[PDB]
Order: sequence, then C-alpha cells, then structure tokens
Amino acid sequence: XVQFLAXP
Amino acid sequence: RRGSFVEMVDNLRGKSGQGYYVEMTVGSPPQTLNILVDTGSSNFAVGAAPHPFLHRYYQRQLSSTYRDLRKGVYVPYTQGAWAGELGTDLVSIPHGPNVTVRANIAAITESDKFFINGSNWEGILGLAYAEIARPDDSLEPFFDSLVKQTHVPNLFSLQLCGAVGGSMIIGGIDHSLYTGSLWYTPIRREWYYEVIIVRVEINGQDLKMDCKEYNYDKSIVDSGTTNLRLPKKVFEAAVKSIKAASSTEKFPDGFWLGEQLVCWQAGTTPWNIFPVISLYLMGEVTNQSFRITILPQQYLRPVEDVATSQDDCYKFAISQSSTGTVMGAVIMEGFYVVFDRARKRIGFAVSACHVHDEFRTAAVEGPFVTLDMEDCGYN
Repeated sequence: XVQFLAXP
Repeated sequence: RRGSFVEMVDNLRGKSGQGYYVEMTVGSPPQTLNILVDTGSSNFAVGAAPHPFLHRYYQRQLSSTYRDLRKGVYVPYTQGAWAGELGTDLVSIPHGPNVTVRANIAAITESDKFFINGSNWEGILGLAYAEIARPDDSLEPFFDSLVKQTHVPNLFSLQLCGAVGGSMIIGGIDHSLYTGSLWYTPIRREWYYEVIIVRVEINGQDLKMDCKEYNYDKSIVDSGTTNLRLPKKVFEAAVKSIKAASSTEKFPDGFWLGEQLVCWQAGTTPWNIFPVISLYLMGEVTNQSFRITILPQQYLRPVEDVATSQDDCYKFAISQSSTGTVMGAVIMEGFYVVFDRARKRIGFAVSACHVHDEFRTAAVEGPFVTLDMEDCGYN
C-alpha cells in the first residue's frame, strides 16, 4: 504494497 | 494480571502488504466497517457505494444521525485516489476508547486504484494533522475531534505485527507491547509526523552521506505505506551497501528494484546472509541521538502464498522516493511506536511481537553523540 498522502 | 488498556490489545488485523485496519462503528443505528489505519494522511473516509472489491459500505440514508455538509472532497495518494462527499456522523471504535464522537466523514462514491481486491477493509483513517487535510485545514481530522470532544489524552500508540495483527492503543501506552526502554524523537513539525534522521548504517557500517540527503525533502512515519522509501541518492548508496554485505549470494539487479521476487524452499530462508539496517534519529537532548535497527525479516516481505505451498517467495521492500524518506510498515513492524502528540514526540521501543530469529533481534539503543543535527532538516 500500500502507498497512502500525495501533494497533487 | 492485565494492564489498564487490555481491551484495546489485538484490535488490528490485516493481510501482509495490504495495511492494518481497525473496526469502527458509524451512524445510528450502528454500521460497523473495517478501516485502514494511516498515520500518513488526515482524512477519515469510507466506501459509501457498491464497488467490486467492497463487501460492505456506509449507507447514509439509513443513519438518522448523518448530517450532509454539502461539499465534495477529493484525496489523491502516492498511489490511488478517491472522490466523495463530506458529512458528519457519530463514530465509535468498539475495541478502542469508551467514547462516541461526532466526526467529519468523507463518503467515497468513486475511486481509482484505492480499494484492494480481498483486503477486507472499506475505508481509511487519517491520523496526521489538520495542515494536510483535504479540502483544507479547516476540516477537523478524526483524532482532533476525539481529543476536543472527550477526556481521551492526546496520544496513541501502534504495534504492527508482521507475518497479520497488532494493537492501536488510544489515549495511552500498554507496557506488555514492548521490551526495554522507549526512546523519543521530536516531531519536527505538525503536518505529517515528520522526524529527523541523522545517520544510516548497514551492518554497522556508516553510509557516509550528508545527513541533509536522508531528509530531502522530509522524513515521515507512515503506517499506510508498506515500504521503507528512501530519496533516490540514499536508495542507490543503500542498495550498493546491502549488496556488498550480502555478497556470499547473488541476486538479479531487478530484485533490488522490487521487480523480481526470489523464493526459497519452505523454511530455509538464509536470513543470516542479509545485513541489519540502522537509522539514527534526533533525540530529546542537545547533540544526543538514538538508533533503531531492523532485520531482513522486516525488509524482505513474503508474498502469499496464501494456500499451502512449497515455496517462500520474497520481495525487497526498500524502494526509492521522490518525496523524501517514508518510514512505513517495514520500519514500524520492528517496534512499538508511540505518537505522543501532547509532547510533540514519537517514541520507539522493541516490539514484543516483532518477527526475528535466535541470532538477531530488532533493537532500539542509545544514547549516541551526534553534532549539528539541526542542519539535517530541509527548509
């Protein structure tokens, strides 16, 4: 696998 | 003889590499859902419409206490994204603290690469701070609401047990979950749970990079990420050093890139040929640090292999990042981790449940002397 917050 | 927080012990479940989840009860009458625990974000959200990978979902029309906020919300992750609708409703955690709070909840109506086929979870609980909440920092995160509405102390702790289970103690610390001492590192800033890494060693050997590289452009503790992720330059030097340390055995280039698996006959994995890895963290006193050390049992993850098979297959679970260091489950599974929000610090102690063997164990040791640690942080 899990890949949790992105800046997009 | 049982501790005060005994009813919270073993309240987490999961499938390896698929996150850890806790049961949460929402609405009135009760609708119980499995919720992924994610210290790497700040939105509480739940599946609220049918989806091929969901066995159950939140039915707002059946909850008499549901309140529509009349506002859409969108959350993108490193991988995955969902869109939904904001509201509030009553929320309790059956195997958590004995309180009920009115919380913000995002009802997920559409998603892409978010839910996982057969993971058993149906939503996500973002445990980080308001600064990174969507649509903005005015949307109070679950843990903020809990602390504001109730007596529950502003602290929680996580014990993730790899292979899947563990404990999330809310409002305190359970001493049966760890051995030895707790060592604390300051939370540099309240957005993600950001920390400062001051040195890295592979089998006792210093990687010898400028500490600024370890934290470019941030270092965070994130329970919703499987891997230990490292900035590109750090990843390359680490792989170089891990290869050199395990040289009595050869693996294809793609193994180190996570693109190829290697499998051993059941019960024969040569753990001993892989080195241990140590990260030193900034301590609570000037020029003082401590180190946490993990085993290959943490950074080589088994891939199921659900049905009984003759072969134990593994993936290398350290990978590269363009967004700084992420201490994911690979790190957390070795340790009991205390998110001490009240004192702006994160504690680490050796986990009572971490996977190890008869020759080596994960470790937390200090104190060490490290100079100029303040300069390590990205500005």
